Amino acid sequence: TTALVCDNGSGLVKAGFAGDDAPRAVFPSIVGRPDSYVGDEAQSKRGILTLKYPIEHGIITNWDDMEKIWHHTFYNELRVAPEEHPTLLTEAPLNPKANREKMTQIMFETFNVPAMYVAIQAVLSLYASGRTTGIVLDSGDGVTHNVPIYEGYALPHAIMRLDLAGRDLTDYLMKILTERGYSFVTTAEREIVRDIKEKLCYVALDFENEMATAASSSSLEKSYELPDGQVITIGNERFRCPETLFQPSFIGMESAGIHETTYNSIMKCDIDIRKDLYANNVMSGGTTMYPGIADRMQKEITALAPSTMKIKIIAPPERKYSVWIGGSILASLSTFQQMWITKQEYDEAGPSIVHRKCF
Ligand SMILES: CO[C@H]([C@H](C)/C=C/N(C)CO)[C@@H](C)C(=O)CC[C@H](C)[C@H](C[C@@H]1OC(=O)C[C@@H](O[C@H](N)O)C[C@H](C)C[C@H](O)[C@H](C)[C@@H](OC)c2coc(n2)-c2coc(n2)-c2coc(n2)/C=C/C[C@H](OC)[C@H]1C)OC
Ligand SMILES: Nc1ncnc2c1ncn2[C@@H]1O[C@H](COP(=O)(O)OP(=O)(O)OP(=O)(O)O)[C@@H](O)[C@H]1O
Ligand SMILES: [Ca+2]
Repeated sequence: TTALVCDNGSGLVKAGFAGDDAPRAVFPSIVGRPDSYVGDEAQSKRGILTLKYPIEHGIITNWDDMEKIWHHTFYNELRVAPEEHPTLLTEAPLNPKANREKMTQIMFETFNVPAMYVAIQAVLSLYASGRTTGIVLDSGDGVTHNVPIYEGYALPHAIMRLDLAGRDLTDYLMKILTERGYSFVTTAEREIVRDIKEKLCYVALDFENEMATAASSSSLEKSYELPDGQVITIGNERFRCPETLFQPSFIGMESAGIHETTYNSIMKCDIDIRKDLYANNVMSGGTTMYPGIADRMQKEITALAPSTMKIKIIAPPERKYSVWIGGSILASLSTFQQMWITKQEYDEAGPSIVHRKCF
């Protein structure tokens, strides 16, 4: 009867049981066809399968394939009967109301859960840091958000979204390396470049200075052993790739960078709470894992913020799993149990009960 927590991401599903300290199931958010394969099944049968991604920039957009992902989660990964477990699902900031209603309809009508809830991902990450007030930078495979939160609740009018995250950074590195004369095209090759990104990339504190260092010495060069044993060496690509988060123009996007969106979000909030936001900037998601990113954010926010405001960037080491962990905590609390949408409540009112019980 333990509650389930399923954190639905653009790139990865993280799922498990409330009270656990990490998700037991982490698998790609992919459905593959030459009947259909889900997750690891679809990844380790490379090439001959075309892939669909049911979650696009954080939002569920292919509902039938999303049902396959949920089926795979319950039955293949966790080995549970959904009808025996309250289930907490996560959603993106600013998820449409009709989307949350559809998630609810599916959980009750398709999976026959006894109870469910939908929580905002960035909010859960803040909780996982021990806070109810702060501003989260959540950046994953598909989307980046800035979400200011006060006394446990997101401030929707101040949320910012950037459709630039980990997959765009992998694609950019792939482009750079393809131009330098390497062959990286297939989905197996995408996996290699993702790995190079994750192992060798970092955020420069000062991008101009770092470009000058790389132009004058070999001290920033790092090597990477490909799957056949041949070696690739990169230098300034290491920091040019994630610099895109700060300078989206690198991939031809007109948007403000993540430091500017963070500041703009704080400036949309009541002046009386900004001190608390500046002192509680929490990073969440895999794309915040780059070495150097917290220090860079600290500098850039300091440049924009009023003088002497204490700026604090919190970068939890567990931040690849922060959203999930926040859900695990929330769903375990005694005070939360009154908050579940029960099947009875859903029968009484319908799927639109979700607006009165969730955000
Ligand atoms: C009830 O919800 C309301 C409101 C109605 C809902 C609003 N929305 C959803 C809005 O969108 C909301 C305002 C609110 O109260 C949310 C509260 C937050 C979930 C959260 C609650 C507190 O919860 C907390 O403050 C969370 C923090 O605990 C501590 N005690 O500070 C987490 C840590 C700092 C880090 C981890 O220990 C670390 C990451 C790691 O440690 C080994 C770890 C990984 O998994 C976990 N820990 C884990 C999984 O389950 C648990 N931990 C768990 C299960 O229950 C507990 N912990 C209980 C902890 C006691 C805490 O008090 C100190 C707990 C009350 O506070 C930030
Ligand atoms: N060490 C790392 N350095 C840089 N990027 C990383 C690292 N580890 C993981 N990533 C990237 O994090 C992304 C996955 O993060 P996460 O699980 O938070 O995203 P998601 O929830 O699937 O997506 P979204 O939140 O955008 O919908 C991938 O793009 C992955 O390459
Ligand atoms: Ca996510």
